[PDB]
Amino acid sequence: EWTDSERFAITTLWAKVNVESVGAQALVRLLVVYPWTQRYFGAFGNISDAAAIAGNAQVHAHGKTVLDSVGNAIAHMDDVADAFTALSTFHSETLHVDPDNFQHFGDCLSIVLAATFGTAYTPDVQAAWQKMIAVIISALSKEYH
Amino acid sequence: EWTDSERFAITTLWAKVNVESVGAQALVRLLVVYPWTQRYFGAFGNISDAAAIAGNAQVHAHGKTVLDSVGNAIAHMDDVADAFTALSTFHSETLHVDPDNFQHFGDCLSIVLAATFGTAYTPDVQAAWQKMIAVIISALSKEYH
Amino acid sequence: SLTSADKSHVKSIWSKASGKAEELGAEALGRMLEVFPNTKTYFSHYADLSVSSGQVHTHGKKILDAITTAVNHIDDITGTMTALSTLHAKTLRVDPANFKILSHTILVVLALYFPADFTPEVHLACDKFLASVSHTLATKYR
Amino acid sequence: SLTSADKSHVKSIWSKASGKAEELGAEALGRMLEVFPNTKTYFSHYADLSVSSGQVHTHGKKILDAITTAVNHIDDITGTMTALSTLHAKTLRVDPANFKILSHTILVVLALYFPADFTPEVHLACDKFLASVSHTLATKYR
Ligand code: HEM
Ligand code: HEM
Ligand code: HEM
Ligand code: HEM
Repeated sequence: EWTDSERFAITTLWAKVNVESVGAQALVRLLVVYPWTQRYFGAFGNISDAAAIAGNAQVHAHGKTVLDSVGNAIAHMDDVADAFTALSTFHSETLHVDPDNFQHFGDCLSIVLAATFGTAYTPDVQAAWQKMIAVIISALSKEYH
Repeated sequence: EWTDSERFAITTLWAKVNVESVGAQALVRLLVVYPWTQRYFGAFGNISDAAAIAGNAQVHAHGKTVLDSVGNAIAHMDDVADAFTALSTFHSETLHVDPDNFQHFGDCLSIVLAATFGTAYTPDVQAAWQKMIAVIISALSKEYH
Repeated sequence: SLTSADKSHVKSIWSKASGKAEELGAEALGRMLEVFPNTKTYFSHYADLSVSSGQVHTHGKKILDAITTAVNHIDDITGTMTALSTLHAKTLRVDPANFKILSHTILVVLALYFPADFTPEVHLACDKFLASVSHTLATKYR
Repeated sequence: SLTSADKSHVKSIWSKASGKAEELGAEALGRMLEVFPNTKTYFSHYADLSVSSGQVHTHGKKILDAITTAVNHIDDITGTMTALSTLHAKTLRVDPANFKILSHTILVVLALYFPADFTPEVHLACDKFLASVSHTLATKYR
């Protein structure tokens, strides 16, 4: 269940998100702040220090992929669980990602949106985005059973 | 999705659960091990030390109520989220219970089942009960949005 | 487990921010309350929980000043927050699962107001720091 | 933050259990793997992950002996586990979200095998203790 105000807070801010920049920034933060997450992304090469992470082209590309998927969740915001079924299964059964890391990533995304939008990321707008993040996290955690 | 083996592990063990004893033991453990949870249960009187908790008649009664609800989840195990909608809403909007405490309670319940069933709580049987607990936790956390 | 580099980073952003202790604290507190509405019950005695609320302003400053105290004693965070741990556990009865929520909104506010200074390494440092403040505030709970 | 009473409780159940270090460790490890199947990947080099597996027996004993070492140095858990923290972080790359899972299965096994001795206060003590062991094992991760 979304309020119209929530829907608006999400789709207006989304219309101004650069998914390359925000997605790269968010994944960089994930890998620097929670560096154990580096284990899940061996394919990227050297991601073992901040400078290497921040300049890594594969990190940037992957961060964009993640933010595009957030865009998919938004387009399916009335039922993200159904839409994210395969993706959830993938992160569980192929990648074995502990679901606490989805929360870590969501935190990094909220931080990045704050940094990016400044005073425009008002408390109501943040609250709506936290709800959206929570719904994404729950959808990604679901096929853990 | 349940396997027949899982269904069997759950319903056979359930048929031997004394909901008064297991439910009292589980809530006692919750209140002793995670004592901050005592804040949510002011109606019970003095629940501030182990001996007082363990002998408190209201704790015992409430623990039975919780275990009866686990029985309801089991009867609705194909869709606990739907069945627990009101209960989830209640623990969120009326009681304001932080959902990490559902995990704490589930841990105490698994421990109590281990203590109660000994070598009969085999690794497969525990695995099925952990899945059941996880599904209950998820159902109780759901109407947090 | 804060490194020398971490402490430098924390002291740096904090030095750059602590002049807005009250605005930053009001925003972090307000945001916790709106974005994580399960926390509202603890501040339900206030007439207004918005960031414009005078009681939120007053209380935000207290939060941020307590955090400044910890930054200033960054080698004894346990000690600096032990009194507050007792208060939260025993008087206020705050469920310690909430400490990560305010930690998160403080980081959000730092990023909002100081996006150039809140780099990924500074973020790391500050997250370690607030985790240690949270661990310390939880120490008296059991 | 372990009290004198907590340390007494931990040492008591541990004294009553440590003769079955290998069986208890094999059961806790096996149970972690079956009950929390996200952890299987870390032990995917073993041919058999069941509790009857010889490699699980061998490794369970190591876990339980390391925990005994911590019980025996219960006033310096940080110190006792620092080597193992480095190993888990740097060599093994174990996501530190898993430490609570093994902590939980160890408590389950203690309750299973020693239900009279694993009273609610002993449970409290042991949960504090494994939380401190987990915190220590996480210390070198960042
Ligand atoms: C909001 C959270 C997240 C979303 C929306 C997301 C989405 C995605 C998507 C769309 C893919 C590509 C799937 C495909 O091939 O079709 C993917 C891959 C992946 N995700 Fe996530 N993910 C999230 C969080 C995380 C977290 C937190 C981790 C690990 C800590 C993780 C690890 C991976 C890995 C390892 C891959 C495969 C990367 C490769 O190409 O080598 N994900 N994710
Ligand atoms: C598996 C987990 C749980 C289940 C199945 C469960 C179930 C229930 C049920 C059936 C009730 C009675 C509802 C009614 O009046 O019709 C209830 C009440 C309550 N629950 Fe839970 N609950 C769970 C976990 C928890 C946790 C972990 C907390 C707090 C830490 C909590 C706090 C309460 C409180 C405060 C009440 C009202 C008690 C009163 O009568 O004064 N619950 N719960
Ligand atoms: C970084 C974490 C935190 C710090 C540094 C902090 C700091 C403080 C301080 C300095 C006080 C004032 C004590 C006094 O004037 O004597 C206080 C009071 C309080 N704290 Fe916290 N706190 C934190 C987390 C939390 C959380 C997460 C909650 C609830 C969700 C909370 C709820 C309260 C409440 C309700 C009071 C009483 C406020 C009033 O009555 O106006 N605190 N805290
Ligand atoms: C209470 C927590 C833990 C303790 C006390 C512990 C202890 C140990 C010890 C003593 C070793 C052997 C090191 C050696 O022989 O040099 C080890 C290895 C290992 N640990 Fe842990 N550990 C814990 C948690 C975990 C967790 C939660 C995981 C994964 C889910 C894990 C995965 C491993 C693996 C994969 C090895 C290498 C095993 C082998 O290759 O046979 N550990 N641990």
